[PDB]
Amino acid sequence: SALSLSNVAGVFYILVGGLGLAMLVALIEFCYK
Amino acid sequence: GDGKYGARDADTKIWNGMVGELVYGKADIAIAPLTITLVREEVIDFSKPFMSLGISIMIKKPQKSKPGVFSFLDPLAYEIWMCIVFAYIGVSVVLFLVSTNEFGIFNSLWFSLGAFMQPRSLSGRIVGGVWWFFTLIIISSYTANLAAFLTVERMVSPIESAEDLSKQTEIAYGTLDSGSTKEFFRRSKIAVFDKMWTYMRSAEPSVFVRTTAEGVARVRKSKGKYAYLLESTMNEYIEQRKPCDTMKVGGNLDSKGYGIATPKGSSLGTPVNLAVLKLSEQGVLDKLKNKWWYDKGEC
Amino acid sequence: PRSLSGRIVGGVWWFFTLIIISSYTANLAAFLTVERMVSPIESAEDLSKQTEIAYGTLDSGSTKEFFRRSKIAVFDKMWTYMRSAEPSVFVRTTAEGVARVRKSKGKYAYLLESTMNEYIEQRKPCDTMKVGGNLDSKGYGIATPKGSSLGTPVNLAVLKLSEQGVLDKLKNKWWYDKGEC
Amino acid sequence: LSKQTEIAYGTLDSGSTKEFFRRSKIAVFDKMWTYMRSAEPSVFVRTT
Ligand SMILES: N[C@@H](Cn1cc([N+](=O)[O-])c(=O)[nH]c1=O)C(=O)O
Ligand SMILES: N[C@@H](Cn1cc([N+](=O)[O-])c(=O)[nH]c1=O)C(=O)O
Ligand SMILES: N[C@@H](Cn1cc([N+](=O)[O-])c(=O)[nH]c1=O)C(=O)O
Repeated sequence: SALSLSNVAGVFYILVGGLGLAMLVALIEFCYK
Repeated sequence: GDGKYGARDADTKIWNGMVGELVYGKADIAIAPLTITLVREEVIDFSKPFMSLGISIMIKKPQKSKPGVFSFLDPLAYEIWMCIVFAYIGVSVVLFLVSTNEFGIFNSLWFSLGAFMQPRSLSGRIVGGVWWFFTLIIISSYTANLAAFLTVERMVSPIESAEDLSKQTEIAYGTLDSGSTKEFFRRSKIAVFDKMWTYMRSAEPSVFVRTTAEGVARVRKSKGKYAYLLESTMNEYIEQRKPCDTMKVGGNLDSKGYGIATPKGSSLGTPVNLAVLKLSEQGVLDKLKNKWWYDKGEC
Repeated sequence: PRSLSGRIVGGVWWFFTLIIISSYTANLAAFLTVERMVSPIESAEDLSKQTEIAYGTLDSGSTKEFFRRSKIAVFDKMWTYMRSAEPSVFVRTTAEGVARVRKSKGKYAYLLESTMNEYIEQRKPCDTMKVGGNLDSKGYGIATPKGSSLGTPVNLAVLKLSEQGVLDKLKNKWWYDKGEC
Repeated sequence: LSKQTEIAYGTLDSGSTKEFFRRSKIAVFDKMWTYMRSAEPSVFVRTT
């Protein structure tokens, strides 16, 4: 038995997906204010 | 004389060993680890056994516990430890762009303390919810991975039986090239024990050794890929010799016995038998074994 | 606040303790999963050094005579205890000793020959077990009158039977093949 | 089935299946015959 980066991979994309969605709501707060 | 126990030649009909020295009048009474067998009773008288024993299995030095340190970097791989500190500094570099030079040094020391996991800006909020979920799957996958490595460690059952050696080939196994032990596997009709013989007959490299010492060393130098089959008495005795790297595994295969042998119709016969029985009920026989095997044992 | 002094103590101590509880969690899941039992008494030594768990033999026959004429230090220490045991630790029948062990909830051990001991371990409800190495080294035999002509052949028979290994199978048949466990 | 006994097992009370285990010389099967013989209650059935 040996663990893989496989399952771990698809959670690095939701992170940088949540990071890329964060820099999308960050740039709209300095527009409104 | 010839340094042998005793067995009959198949050709010359000539008894050698101590059994020889007893039937050809060269000696009066033998006291040695002689196995009471069938064909021996037909030429020499035996007493009751002074030591019960059996054919058993010997294993090589197992490594002592444990490395320890390199069983932490193993579950969570070396290439995944890296990535979780690459996005860690990739979250604290995305959170740093949501917040003049030293004002970015106290904010890179304020986002690197929030990245070290433990208002309603929907920006970095979907960072703190998806990084927390990111480090939730990770801790759940580290916890599960470790529970399968301690489970696999308690499952690796040591070579328990002679059924186990027969169920594989990765571990070579043989016996003494002569003597009773090899004669058991040869003559035997039993299902398992025969399957072992058919293996040892056609063995490359040869699994048979010349001496008791040659087999002990072969076990002791084959990194746990050779098992020597011998009588229990010698097996549990090598378990006490330095460097204490041989272990007696599983119950014996049969049930032999060592007895004092006198020639057919010896006047010394009957009293000796009473002596062995007297010595057995007193405990001198149990005490003497614990003396030579364990009381002088280096383990 | 964001004191990069004590704040990196937080993240590092928090990670240290995350590992520790993870390593207690997964190891606790190791003893509950595979789950191997371990028995208290490992030898007659572990019966002589305590008296909370009572122990006796049969009231007549071989075993009782053994502890009696024993000159061995530990067994004599067991015998001297069993002589003046209050209440009595001796039993009249084999069925008594076994059921006494069973109905003592783990507070009475029974000393008997190795054969029947591993026999009862195979009988329902299987609440008995054989632990520790045997005390001595006996053996059953076939007895014939002094000077019997049956003598020498019957002896040759047993030997032949043992090397042909019918004895091994015969034991395994009546002990383990029909064993209820 | 030969390794345990908590789950009973038998065959037809007469026929080839009954005879097979009866005459079998193979290790596993013979042990299964020794069980089905002295079984209690009887493991054999009169019909399928
Ligand atoms: N003593 C035995 C002979 N014998 C002894 C040993 N040994 O000393 O343990 C052995 O490994 N193999 C063997 O055939 C006999 O009397 O047959
Ligand atoms: N076999 C013994 C008799 N014998 C047998 C058992 N037993 O059945 O295991 C026992 O517990 N105690 C005892 O004295 C003898 O004949 O001396
Ligand atoms: N085919 C067998 C008869 N036969 C048939 C069945 N069956 O119906 O599958 C069976 O269970 N046992 C049996 O002996 C024969 O011809 O001897």
